[PDB]
Amino acid sequence: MIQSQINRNIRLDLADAILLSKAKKDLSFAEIADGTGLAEAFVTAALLGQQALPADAARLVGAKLDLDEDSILLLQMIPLRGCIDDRIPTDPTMYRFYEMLQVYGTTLKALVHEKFGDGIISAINFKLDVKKVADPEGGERAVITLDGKYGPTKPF
Amino acid sequence: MIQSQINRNIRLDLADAILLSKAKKDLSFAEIADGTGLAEAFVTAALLGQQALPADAARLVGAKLDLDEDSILLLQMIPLRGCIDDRIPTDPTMYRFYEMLQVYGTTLKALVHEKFGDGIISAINFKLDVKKVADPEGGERAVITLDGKYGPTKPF
Amino acid sequence: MIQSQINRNIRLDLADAILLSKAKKDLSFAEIADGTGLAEAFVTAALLGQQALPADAARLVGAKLDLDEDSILLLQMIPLRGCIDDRIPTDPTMYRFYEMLQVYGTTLKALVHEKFGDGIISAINFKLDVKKVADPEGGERAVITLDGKYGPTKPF
Amino acid sequence: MIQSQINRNIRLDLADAILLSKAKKDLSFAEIADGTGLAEAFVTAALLGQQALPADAARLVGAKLDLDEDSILLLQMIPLRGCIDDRIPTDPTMYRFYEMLQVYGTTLKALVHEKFGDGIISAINFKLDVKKVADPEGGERAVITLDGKYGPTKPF
Amino acid sequence: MIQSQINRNIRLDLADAILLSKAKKDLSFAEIADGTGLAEAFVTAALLGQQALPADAARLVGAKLDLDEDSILLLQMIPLRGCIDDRIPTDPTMYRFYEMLQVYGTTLKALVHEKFGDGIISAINFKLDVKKVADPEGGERAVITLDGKYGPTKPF
Amino acid sequence: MIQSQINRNIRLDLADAILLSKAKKDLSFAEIADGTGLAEAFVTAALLGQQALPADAARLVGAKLDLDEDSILLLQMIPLRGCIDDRIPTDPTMYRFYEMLQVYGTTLKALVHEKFGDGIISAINFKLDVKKVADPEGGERAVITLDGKYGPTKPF
Amino acid sequence: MIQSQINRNIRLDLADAILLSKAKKDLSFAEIADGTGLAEAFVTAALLGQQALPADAARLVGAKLDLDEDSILLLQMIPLRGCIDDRIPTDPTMYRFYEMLQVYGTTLKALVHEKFGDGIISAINFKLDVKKVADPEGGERAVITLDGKYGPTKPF
Amino acid sequence: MIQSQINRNIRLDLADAILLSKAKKDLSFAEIADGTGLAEAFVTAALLGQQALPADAARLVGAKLDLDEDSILLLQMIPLRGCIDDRIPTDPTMYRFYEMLQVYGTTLKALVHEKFGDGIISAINFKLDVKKVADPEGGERAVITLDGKYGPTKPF
Amino acid sequence: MIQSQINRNIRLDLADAILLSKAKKDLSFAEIADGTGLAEAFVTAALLGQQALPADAARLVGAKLDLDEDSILLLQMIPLRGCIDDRIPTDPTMYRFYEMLQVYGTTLKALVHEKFGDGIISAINFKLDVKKVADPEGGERAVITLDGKYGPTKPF
Amino acid sequence: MIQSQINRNIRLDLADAILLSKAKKDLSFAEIADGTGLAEAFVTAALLGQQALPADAARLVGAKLDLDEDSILLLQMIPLRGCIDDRIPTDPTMYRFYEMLQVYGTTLKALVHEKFGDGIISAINFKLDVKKVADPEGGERAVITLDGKYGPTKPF
Ligand SMILES: [Cl-]
Ligand SMILES: [Cl-]
Ligand SMILES: [Cl-]
Ligand SMILES: [Cl-]
Ligand SMILES: [Cl-]
Ligand SMILES: [Cl-]
Ligand SMILES: [Cl-]
Ligand SMILES: [Cl-]
Ligand SMILES: [Cl-]
Ligand SMILES: [Cl-]
Repeated sequence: MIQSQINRNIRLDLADAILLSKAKKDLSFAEIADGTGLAEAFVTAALLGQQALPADAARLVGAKLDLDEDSILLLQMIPLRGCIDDRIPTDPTMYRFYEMLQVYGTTLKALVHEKFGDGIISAINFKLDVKKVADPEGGERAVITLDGKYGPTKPF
Repeated sequence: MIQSQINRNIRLDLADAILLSKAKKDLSFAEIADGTGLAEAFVTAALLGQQALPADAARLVGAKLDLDEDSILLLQMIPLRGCIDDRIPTDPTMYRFYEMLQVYGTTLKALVHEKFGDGIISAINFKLDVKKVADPEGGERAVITLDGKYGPTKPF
Repeated sequence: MIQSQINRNIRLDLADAILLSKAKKDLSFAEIADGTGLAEAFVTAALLGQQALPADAARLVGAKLDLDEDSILLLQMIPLRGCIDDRIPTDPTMYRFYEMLQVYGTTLKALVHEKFGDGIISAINFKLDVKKVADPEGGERAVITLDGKYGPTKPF
Repeated sequence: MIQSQINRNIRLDLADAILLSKAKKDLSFAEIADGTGLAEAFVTAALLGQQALPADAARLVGAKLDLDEDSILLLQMIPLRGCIDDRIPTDPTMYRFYEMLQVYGTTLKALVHEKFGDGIISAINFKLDVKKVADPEGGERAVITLDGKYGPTKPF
Repeated sequence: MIQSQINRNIRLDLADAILLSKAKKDLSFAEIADGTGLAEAFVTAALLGQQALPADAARLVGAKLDLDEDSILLLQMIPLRGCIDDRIPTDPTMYRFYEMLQVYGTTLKALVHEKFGDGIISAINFKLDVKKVADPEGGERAVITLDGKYGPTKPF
Repeated sequence: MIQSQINRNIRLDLADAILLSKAKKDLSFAEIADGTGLAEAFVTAALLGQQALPADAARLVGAKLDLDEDSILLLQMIPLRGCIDDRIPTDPTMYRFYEMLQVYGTTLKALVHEKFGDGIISAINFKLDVKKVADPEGGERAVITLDGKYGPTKPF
Repeated sequence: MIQSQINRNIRLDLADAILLSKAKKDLSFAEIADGTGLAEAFVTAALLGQQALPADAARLVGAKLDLDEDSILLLQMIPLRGCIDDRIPTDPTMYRFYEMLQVYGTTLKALVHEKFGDGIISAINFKLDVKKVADPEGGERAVITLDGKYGPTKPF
Repeated sequence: MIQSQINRNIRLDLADAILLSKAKKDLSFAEIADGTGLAEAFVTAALLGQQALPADAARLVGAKLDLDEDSILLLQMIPLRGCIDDRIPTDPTMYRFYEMLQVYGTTLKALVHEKFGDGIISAINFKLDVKKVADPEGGERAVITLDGKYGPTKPF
Repeated sequence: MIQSQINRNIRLDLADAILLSKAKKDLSFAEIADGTGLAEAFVTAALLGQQALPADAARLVGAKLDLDEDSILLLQMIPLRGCIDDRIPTDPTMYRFYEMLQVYGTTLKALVHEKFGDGIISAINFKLDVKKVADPEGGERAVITLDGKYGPTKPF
Repeated sequence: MIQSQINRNIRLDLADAILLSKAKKDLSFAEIADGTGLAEAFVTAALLGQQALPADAARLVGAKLDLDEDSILLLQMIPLRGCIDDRIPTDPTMYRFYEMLQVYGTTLKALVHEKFGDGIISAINFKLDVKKVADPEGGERAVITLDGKYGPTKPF
């Protein structure tokens, strides 16, 4: 039977324990996700309390991190999502993505409406990936792809 | 000589005027950016108060929209950026992008650090584009590409 | 060509002007929406700045309320949605619906996950209606039906 | 003698404990409420700290979830209601209901006034239900009924 | 036909105009409410944007204050209630009532549950009045009576 | 020697403990206050962290509730007052009193100035009481009397 | 007949107008208050919208500043007090007084309780004054005296 | 070597421990400060986490309160100052001082500039004291003296 | 006679007008400050509403910018300082300096106390300068000097 | 393999423990950084939760402060940066730096754009240092150098 959470702190506290174990074993997120059949971004989000893992995935990652049974079960719960402590991130790495919204948010709105119509780009029927690409002028770039279904707003 | 703003309302007010003229002319953002030599997302952001236009681009969009001289000059000013009224968007279209951050912000941090290192993905050495694609299951998807330079944090 | 707004105040100001005209004409929302082929709740939301009217509906309500042509154009624009002044309503009538959320919000979450699965009930592929019904104890009850598409959360 | 709470955290902590036990026993809200005589939405709210259970109902769910005596007594206290952590939900599932208020809040006010009069729809003399119905276009919809008593404001 | 407002500023701007007129004419709230058949507290609230006046009363006070026809019509509209600028009053006079709530809010909850039961004391089926009474130790006291209908929580 | 607190959580945690004991003993606030020689509203406020009890009163209620010595001492400390978790109550019962302020706050100010003059109605030289009265139309009413000293504001 | 305000902006706009006139006439606050029979701090507070001037005082300062009749009448209105734009001052001069509260707030509470008892120091039965004193170490000191009536909190 | 704090909770937790000890020993702030060679307002602020004590004073109050060695050392650390829980005090005694700023803040600014010049009155080169005096009308008054260095603005 | 402001909006509106003039005349801040005797950062801050100009400087910049006489007088007013619209900047340029505080704020505190002692570094007895320096790795660096007086916190 | 944090409280709690050990040992930040090969400002930031230490430095400081192995590993984790408790500092020492931004933020933006162009001064490719100098008038000044890479905003 599906199970769900109502207070994010239980899974965020689990996330912290996970991260300590991960550090102690010197694991990467890529290796934790290996063997689950699920994308790195998805599995990582689950560990960090933002997604639910299927039972087999939860058992796999649970073994890798030496998690107790309650933790493995907690990983299967539908989370109370929301990773940002207090609405606006303080962390520079997280903050840049918020800044992308402060600069381009209305442009995204305008261009969504022009290209698709009234409605939204989904954050649920949605996937994300992060790719590293050499910058021709020197150094490295992140190409982050947000891929969401268009959901139209129609009269009724 | 470069000129900058300190109060977003001057350029946001201009944005409203631009949008009224745009609607009265039945123009698209694509048509407006055509011929400027600049990406639709960049020109649109400028119109909306979030970027500066080079003088030739400002004159051209100003011709297409019948803008007065002060307005064409204002478009060339470096803006006081920040498109969101009060930190968290109320508009569903804009809000979904903020929700992507509430769900995946910590995952983005974790994967940026694993793939690149301690530091940030730049919102300044940065570009974005919105592409409409088919959903294999039916309907349409937005593929929004965020492309930013990795800026490392190294000890001193 | 589709036209969108980025500052809610343009359409909220129009809403105030529409309400003054409506009051002067002693009109109801039911009669305004009559003949548009659209639901009362949708046409009302549009007048109040929260939905876009198709051109024919816009012209029709425009005639009923003696609106100028800038106003009839504005009603066709995709809004910058968000009717609540500052996050939490002050108005008792509006506040009670927010109280429903403070009391039953987590129960809605819990029951949605149990009955449907991980995911959301859409606010976009969505309709609502308000019905007045006798209370068996005397007085009257409102039966407000929220009817939203189940959007499943699917793992990638 | 009736007993009441003043700090939501006591019951919200109990809720988390109840959810862990529920998950360990692989129980549904439907099953837990069965035998209480009370609607699934009401019993669920109680478990989640938002309603009081009568003594016999408290004892029944207590036995089902292996709760201790203090916990069974706490479930009978009139709660300090308010399930939302910090005014605006972060969770996408809960957020959609808040968005419904950002879009339709003023429409609900207007239509309540037109259909009933000056006053409010109650969240306290109130019932909620969640039904799943097939969507004719494919997939599923939630039909959520908010049924509240109309309370008029009349002059004095 | 009933008419309603959605933006408090229209009626609050009217209130300021009413106050200037009232001051120019050196009138009291008592005098203004005389002849309306309505309590001084109710009429005063209406003038200040927090209640609607019936047509006859609107015309009466309108004549007293030399108000125009749009103003008299606006007083008849069901307001978007909420008199406090930004949630917590700054004015010492208004603040003391807020402080009463900070000191006795939980006591009021507890005693209401004890004396009446689970539910609320209505702010809608509600009257209030302000009386001046001599203080036996010297000076004067305000006896402010809040008189609301007990609305019991209805299980389901 | 008088003793005061600076951190509300200490007395609020005690309040939670008092309420558990109270519920275990199935006691009323009326009976707890019996024999203290003090008003139910004052004693209740003390238990809930918002007033200090005189030593004899503290010992009396402490005996009734089986409190330890640290607790009986804490009840005598002048509290760091403020019962509302985060400025605006979430609980419906408490919220109604806040709504009274949102609706009538400026009316209270206006009538206080008219009936008394410039200044305030005291929250300190102050008493309140809650009375249950039959409603002639059926059910019950709460008559809550706020009784405050007028403190004038005069030039210096 | 006493007259009162409910929106601070009316008197704060007047204040700005007063300050412009004052600057154009190169007047001091000391001189504006001379002949009024009222303290400099009181009259200044009134000009700045935080106190009300008696009629004679209003006419006197109004002639000095060349104010119109509506402005002189406004100065006589009981204000909606609250000079700080958004709770915490941004201005360094004003901020220091807020910092004094952040550093010594709990100390003031503690010493007030020790020296006087439970209750408050009045901000209404209150005066203040600002004196310049030479610092023996060089420069100048401000000696700002807050002088308020003790208001005891007693059991009832 | 000087030692400093970065999280106020360490010293505020210590403050609570100090106040419990102080209550158990029935001590006054005056008595605690006696023999330290420091003003009671300074010592009290240190106990409450808002100032640092020199070693000899720290050991002396530590003896009077039976504090352990880590606690005596903590008292010598430069604090992370800020006594107010969440910017605006809820406690009536503390709130009154905030209200003095809401009523007189702009007056203080204006009179500081007129009597001293552009700049600030220091909250650092600063002392304060609380004196109890007789009110000539009956009762008692607090004379609270804020004594700060004038810091002129330095053009460059 | 010294003159001061209480509402930042008066000088910020002047700042916007200044910036339009400056743009139209294609002037730099460097050149506007030339001949005033005041540092570019000081004169710029004045134009932007954060410092006062002496009369000669106000006349000089006034002539350069074609300002009217009221504007020239307003520049001499002691401002109500605070350039950030709503506490946390939205503009990326401004935000980076806030981020420096988010990352290094506690380090600055710690190293100020170790190097100087208990106290503060002044923003009032203060100078600022910005210098462009070649980056040896390519590009340019800003070397920004904050030079403030150390104000010790000593016991009393 | 790099390891990162998502909850600042883990490293901030470690910082508090570090500071206690540092006080007990009577150590300076200068001493602690000695022999790391890293600047005092960088190592201090690390201890305080705002930077990561390389493994060798982590072991060196860990030895000096008697930290356990989990603590030494924690210091090597990439932090969730953000040292300010709630956006605006309460601590006077920290606050002055925020006040530098309230006074000069818009000036910094303006001069950055004039001297460098559209874009930012980096908080990442960044360093800072704090220097103590004599003040010519007596006392001491802090010269704090911010040194950041210019990151241009260019069209695409
Ligand atoms: Cl990825
Ligand atoms: Cl694009
Ligand atoms: Cl409907
Ligand atoms: Cl249901
Ligand atoms: Cl009355
Ligand atoms: Cl009572
Ligand atoms: Cl004075
Ligand atoms: Cl003292
Ligand atoms: Cl410079
Ligand atoms: Cl340094």
